[PDB]
Amino acid sequence: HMTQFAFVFPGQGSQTVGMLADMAASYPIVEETFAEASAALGYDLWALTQQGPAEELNKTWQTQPALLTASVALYRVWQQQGGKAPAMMAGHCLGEYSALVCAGVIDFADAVRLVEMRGKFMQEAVPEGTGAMAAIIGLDDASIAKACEEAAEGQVVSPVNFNSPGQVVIAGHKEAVERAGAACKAAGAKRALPLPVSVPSHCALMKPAADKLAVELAKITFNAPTVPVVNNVDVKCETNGDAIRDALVRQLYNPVQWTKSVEYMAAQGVEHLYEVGPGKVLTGLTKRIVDTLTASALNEPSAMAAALE
Amino acid sequence: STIEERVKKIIGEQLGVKQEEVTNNASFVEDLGADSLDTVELVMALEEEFDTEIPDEEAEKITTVQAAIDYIN
Ligand SMILES: *CC(=O)NCCNC(=O)CCNC(=O)[C@H](O)C(C)(C)COP(*)(=O)O
Repeated sequence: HMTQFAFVFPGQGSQTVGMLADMAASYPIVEETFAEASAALGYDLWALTQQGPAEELNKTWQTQPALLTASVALYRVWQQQGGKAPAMMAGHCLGEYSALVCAGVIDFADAVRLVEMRGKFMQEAVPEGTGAMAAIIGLDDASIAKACEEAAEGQVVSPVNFNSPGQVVIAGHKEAVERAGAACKAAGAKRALPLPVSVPSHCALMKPAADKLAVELAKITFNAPTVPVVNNVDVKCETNGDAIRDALVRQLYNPVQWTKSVEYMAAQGVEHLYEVGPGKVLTGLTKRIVDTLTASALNEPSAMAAALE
Repeated sequence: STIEERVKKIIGEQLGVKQEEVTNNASFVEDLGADSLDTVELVMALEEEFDTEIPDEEAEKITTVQAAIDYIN
């Protein structure tokens, strides 16, 4: 009972061809979890994650169930080997769905179908090749908002993810994103890095997609969470079904408050964040938000073993 | 200043960290707080000081202070 920890769940952009291959080879429950997802989706999700190509893995209505299933499989490895539940959970963007499954709010197969539809609604609202997301590194929030306002030119572009001090993600129309990134660099930003996502999440272009998502979420049972989950849009731990549904709807077209979410967990006494998903994106953010927090990833078998001991 | 001391200083400079925290077993991400952009810059800065050109197949293996020390030898 010594060190309090949370589980954090990554979102779109963290997928890679071949992710979780070592974990699956050690733990049969990984591929059993993908077989459940695959039955709900009508195709073999494990093969897509392992063979690709990256062009297919990067299409958002396939990206989202792939990442969700990867995170749920890692949580099932943890629990199967006797790991205890975390003190709280927070999911980054699509990761909020993975946290809600692991907390017992949404049934796993329901969630798999739900995030496939969410990707389809998002792609419908902003078609393939027309939107973009970019990570602006090392520039104050006043300047980025000014760069975005001046670069719109009748299009949409705005800051959507407050990921850390010194990292804000912007999103909107592809050409608007390029003009805003150039102006950010011209204003003193260290980098304007394009991200491997096929839709611009959390910007106003997603508002019609959120209207359709509200109707789909109404058709799904929500249970009371067994572990507190901090949501992205309000930085709140909701328990009622209607509150959680509304926060998912609003997440699609409002900013993700990841900095404030990690501050809140630390203020509740969390000392270590484990990243439950592929890649190390959330781990790389943690110390820039709260210098006294530590973080690590649970996507390799050796890391899993060391954390369980 | 030997190779190991020069590798340790650069890591401390790049990552903004006190020399006592740059221990031989620290990893850049989980212990010294680097992200994936900081590690690419750290590898570049190592190529600068030691006039080597690290092929990015084995730059991706340089994840700890000791891995960098051992590569520069
Ligand atoms: C949740 C969401 O909106 N996902 C799509 C947008 N991507 C992000 O918000 C995260 C962007 N930041 C990163 O991907 C990494 O921090 C960097 C900048 C690419 C460095 O990567 P490295 O630590 O692996």
